Amino acid sequence: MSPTVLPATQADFPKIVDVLVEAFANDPTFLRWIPQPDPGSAKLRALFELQIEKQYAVAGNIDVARDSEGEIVGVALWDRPDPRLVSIFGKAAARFHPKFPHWYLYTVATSSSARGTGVGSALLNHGIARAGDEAIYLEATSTRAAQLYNRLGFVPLGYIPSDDDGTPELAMWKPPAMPTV
Amino acid sequence: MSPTVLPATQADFPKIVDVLVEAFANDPTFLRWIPQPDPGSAKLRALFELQIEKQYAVAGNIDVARDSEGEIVGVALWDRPDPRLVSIFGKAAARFHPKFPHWYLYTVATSSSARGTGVGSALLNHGIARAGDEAIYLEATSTRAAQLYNRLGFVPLGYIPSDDDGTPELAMWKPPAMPTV
Repeated sequence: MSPTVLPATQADFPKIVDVLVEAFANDPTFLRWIPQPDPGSAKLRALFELQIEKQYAVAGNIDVARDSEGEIVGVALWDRPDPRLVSIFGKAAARFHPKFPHWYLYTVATSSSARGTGVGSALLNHGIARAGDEAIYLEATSTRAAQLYNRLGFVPLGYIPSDDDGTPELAMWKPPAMPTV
Repeated sequence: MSPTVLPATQADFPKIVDVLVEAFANDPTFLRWIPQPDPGSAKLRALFELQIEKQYAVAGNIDVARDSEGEIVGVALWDRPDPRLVSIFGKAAARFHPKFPHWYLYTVATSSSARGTGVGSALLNHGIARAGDEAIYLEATSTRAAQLYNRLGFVPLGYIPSDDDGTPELAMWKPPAMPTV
């Protein structure tokens, strides 16, 4: 009885942001962009609200996983193949993505309460099935995660250099289907 | 009794260029860069002489395959991980290579006389063994070639857009070894 995955609806956006914030409140991957301290993760929260509203809701895919009690216990943000920022950063804005069409798995987050439930796996399987014959890029934040993604058909590209920051991320690629003939 | 592969020596450079020219004299991949007509493939010849002299001999690897009679029947040009041009083009000079360290297989050429001999396979196997745990990029010029490279562990990245030119090339990647632990 693994969680069930569907596209988000607008009514779900508050909980979705709550889940992202809980997952990433102490993650170096996000802390590096947001000036610290960030009491109550308020600036991180604003970042996620903006990304959902102006990027993922619009031109991407937002998947949610729900448990058997109906609550959202995970979220994934995907990009498809192809002012308020002064308040979050006081300044941001690709380069290591291969220059070929691909899906991008930006983030996958699981509620603390739902750790060890197969939430992340259900999300990835959903997104991989949607991607089908097309390619996927992601950046794995641990060797453990990299090994999970490798078992799902991602091959390594290499490590992205980090300044200031924690573990270098391992860029990975799930290739597109080979040409039939 | 497949051909045997070793690094080239300077004494071999004339024959190496002869082999490249014979292989590529009518190849759209090269014809697109060189102003036509090119009587006797003289400008193409000059290009290969310059690439060997100033790039591959210096900072790369040049492999040759020899047959049982001792003659060079194939050549491969590899880049390692990291004025006269007015005479060739009347203007040249990366972008689709992933931004991670890799070997690049620039060209593999087989003598006409040695077609169907396993020359290309011997060259690739040699270069793959040298590359070991490291990544390799190449651009395959047919689906047939792409399938050969896929069987040697290359995965597709995607097609590179061509202007003026024949078959789009299929960029491919042989991944580096996954991290041990």
